[PDB]
Amino acid sequence: MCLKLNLLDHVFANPFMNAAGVLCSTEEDLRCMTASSSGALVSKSCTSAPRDGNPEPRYMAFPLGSINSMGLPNLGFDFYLKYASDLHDYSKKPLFLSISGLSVEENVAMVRRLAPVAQEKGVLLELNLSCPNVPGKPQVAYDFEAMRTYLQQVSLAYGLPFGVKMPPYFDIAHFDTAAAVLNEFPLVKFVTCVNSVGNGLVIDAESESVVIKPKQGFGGLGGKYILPTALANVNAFYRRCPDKLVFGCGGVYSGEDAFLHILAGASMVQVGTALQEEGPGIFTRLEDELLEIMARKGYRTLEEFRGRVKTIE
Amino acid sequence: MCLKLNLLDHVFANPFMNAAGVLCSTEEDLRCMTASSSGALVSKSCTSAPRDGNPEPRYMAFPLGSINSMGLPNLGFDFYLKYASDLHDYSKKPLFLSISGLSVEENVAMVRRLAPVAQEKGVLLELNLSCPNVPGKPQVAYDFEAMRTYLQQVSLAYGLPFGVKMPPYFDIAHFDTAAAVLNEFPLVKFVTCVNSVGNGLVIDAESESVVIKPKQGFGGLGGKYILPTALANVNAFYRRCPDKLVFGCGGVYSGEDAFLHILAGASMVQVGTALQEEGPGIFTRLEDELLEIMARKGYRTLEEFRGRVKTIE
Ligand SMILES: Cc1cc2nc3c(=O)[nH]c(=O)nc-3n(C[C@H](O)[C@H](O)[C@H](O)COP(=O)(O)O)c2cc1C
Ligand SMILES: Cc1cc2nc3c(=O)[nH]c(=O)nc-3n(C[C@H](O)[C@H](O)[C@H](O)COP(=O)(O)O)c2cc1C
Ligand SMILES: COCOc1cc2ccccc2cc1CCc1c(C(=O)O)[nH]c(=O)[nH]c1=O
Ligand SMILES: COCOc1cc2ccccc2cc1CCc1c(C(=O)O)[nH]c(=O)[nH]c1=O
Repeated sequence: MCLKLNLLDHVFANPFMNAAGVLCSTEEDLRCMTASSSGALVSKSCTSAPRDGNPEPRYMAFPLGSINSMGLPNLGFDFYLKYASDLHDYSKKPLFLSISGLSVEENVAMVRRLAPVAQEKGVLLELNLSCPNVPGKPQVAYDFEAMRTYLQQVSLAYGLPFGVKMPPYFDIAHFDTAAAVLNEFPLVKFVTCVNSVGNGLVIDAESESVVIKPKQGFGGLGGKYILPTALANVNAFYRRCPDKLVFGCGGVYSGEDAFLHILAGASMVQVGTALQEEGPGIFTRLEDELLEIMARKGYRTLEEFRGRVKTIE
Repeated sequence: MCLKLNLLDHVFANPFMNAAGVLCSTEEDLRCMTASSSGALVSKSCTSAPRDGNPEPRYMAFPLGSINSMGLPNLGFDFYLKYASDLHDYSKKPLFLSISGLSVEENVAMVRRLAPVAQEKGVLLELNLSCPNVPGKPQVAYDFEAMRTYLQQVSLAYGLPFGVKMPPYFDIAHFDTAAAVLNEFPLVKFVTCVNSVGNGLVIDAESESVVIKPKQGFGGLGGKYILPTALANVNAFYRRCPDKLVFGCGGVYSGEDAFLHILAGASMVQVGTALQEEGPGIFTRLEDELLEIMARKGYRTLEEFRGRVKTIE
């Protein structure tokens, strides 16, 4: 009985990894995720220049999840490139590097310089499409013409297999359109579903106040609020993108939640809010939990049930 | 202390009502909501002809909420009109009628016939914009040119004050666009935020199966999953539509949840999932709990705190 996977020409002890933005910003964080029993890690989404991000408080969590408007704080691309090229021990586990440029030009600039390190060291690019572009325009992946533009330029500029991080969608015609766009690009070998549920608003009854400072309290939602939405996106893309891998992300607190993601079609399973809250010991719990479920059901490997969610008659 | 209010030229004992679709489809349902402690009721969204709806199972509920793909089962427009015209006791509470035609032409033919009963009896129109139009393309409220057409044609055909039931949005540019469309229509006097969170997927770990039969298990989410999304939509529209009222719908299980919707800006508060699960006794509990939070805070009226959610710095 085993959780091992091999994909994108890499071998993974198990399917768990942090979600981008959680426990991945500093060298300390990245060493910690490397020391964990995660099967991989992803570095904090970066921009060309380092960023302080938004004023605090900018993340808060609660029993059913989290809200954030961090504002892409990060050490800058040069830092994460260096971590990939000189500091990361790939004998431990593979490394994804998330990039989240604020324009298509910024992303092109970073991927041209990532390419030789990716070729040589085997670092895997996760391009964040759930990302602002022009203010007053929708985020990139809710603007299908900008999304096409971004994947065209990055495919050209990078020339290597990469993956994309997607916002949730809530309409079947949007699933149909978004997957068609992704399927235009052979180099997009994996699709991570999902980024947070956009522009939620948490209000504290006692103080009569929003809980985060930026954007009048509006921010992205993660955690238990978003699991069914995350499962639907994973399955929607799994069913529409047969030639690509789908990584699952949203509401994983338990091996049973990871189990559902994998039945929906997930290959890797990312952990954001639950990992922020519980810390990296979560990965041993999740592995034990999923293995216990597999044993009860008589499944010996992930491929025996990946994508095998049943529908009704 | 009593929670009485007046709006749209009608008097309400309190700000609670059922959400459209819940406990509102048959004459029995409607009479049951009328006998409840609710401030108002809305009928099931209707089409010109009666509809059986989608295959069962089509609704399921769980600790954190519900998923449904009911498929607009209803007794048809002639039935709801006759309930509004001959059967409802307006001395008991106001009545809203929800219209959800599958084309713009369907909605115009229904509102033309509704207008004289509205004039004569005071029944209030809630137009459902979270409704498909054409297969292959997005639901109406996610296609702003089609939304504008529906509002233009309906305002012309109906010619009296009405309201709109909106899907959640998740992107600020989309709030800006949707609210500017609605503000083009002086007759749209209320906006109900929000309809269910579209196309989630619930999977049962034991059976490895989705839980509703239609659409391969995909359906709208309500309940606790959706409260911060509903609060964000209530507030976003409240800030953008100073000349309209905003009705809150989504994730109300408690008087505290109703408190948060009103702080966000809600005038009326609709109850779907919680009502489906608890039954119409819920309205007494909600009233008592809201009154209790008001007492503890020293609020004497809803108006003292409606829309008064505090931001940080
Ligand atoms: C504090 C915080 C920071 C995040 N930063 C990023 C980021 O930089 N890039 C990114 O793609 N997603 C980011 N996310 C999104 C998560 O990676 C994830 O998609 C979302 O939280 C849903 O997963 P969850 O339900 O496990 O939290 C962030 C989430 C949180 C809570
Ligand atoms: C079983 C079911 C049937 C529904 N039918 C309708 C409908 O006919 N029209 C409508 O505008 N919304 C309909 N809804 C949406 C609710 O009115 C409401 O917007 C949604 O459930 C979110 O509220 P809640 O969190 O309190 O459930 C329905 C919801 C449920 C659960
Ligand atoms: C459009 O989705 C929100 O994500 C962002 C919001 C930003 C707001 C101001 C400046 C930069 C922003 C960057 C992002 C993308 C980074 C990101 C963040 C974040 O850094 O705020 N939080 C998430 O939940 N997901 C993300 O993908
Ligand atoms: C736009 O998707 C949610 O609403 C509907 C979905 C339907 C699917 C197939 C056929 C008709 C549909 C009609 C609607 C509108 C009625 C409705 C329903 C419903 O009757 O399925 N459920 C909701 O949660 N909200 C609604 O507004």
